[PDB]
Amino acid sequence: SMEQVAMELRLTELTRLLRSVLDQLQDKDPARIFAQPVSLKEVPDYLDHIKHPMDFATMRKRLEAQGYKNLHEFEEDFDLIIDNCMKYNARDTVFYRAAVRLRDQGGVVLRQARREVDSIG
Ligand SMILES: CNC(=O)c1cc2cccnc2s1
Repeated sequence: SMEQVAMELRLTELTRLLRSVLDQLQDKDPARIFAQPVSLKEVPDYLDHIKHPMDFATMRKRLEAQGYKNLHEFEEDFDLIIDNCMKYNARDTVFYRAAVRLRDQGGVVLRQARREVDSIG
């Protein structure tokens, strides 16, 4: 149907917008602390603490599979990256502090993304 194609075009475009957001958010992590899953080889007990791990590579995988249906689902995953890190790591660590900075600097990007999604539809 022509309708299904139109939906696919929108989802493709949402994916295009979300890819730009993802790139902008990952740019705020030059230390690449959040680039990859927390290694279960280095942190064997990680899953005893964190029940839903997340990272930018995992987000990117879901993104290119067009697995984000709206901005809210994308934001939930971003929030997981930050919130997991701020629970697993203590307040006076490079890890916790990086998450705080990512959350603060990411808010600006996400603020405009929300306006743009509504605006463009
Ligand atoms: C977002 N990253 C993290 O939360 C952590 C990474 C590592 C690496 C070695 C030991 N502990 C940790 S905790």
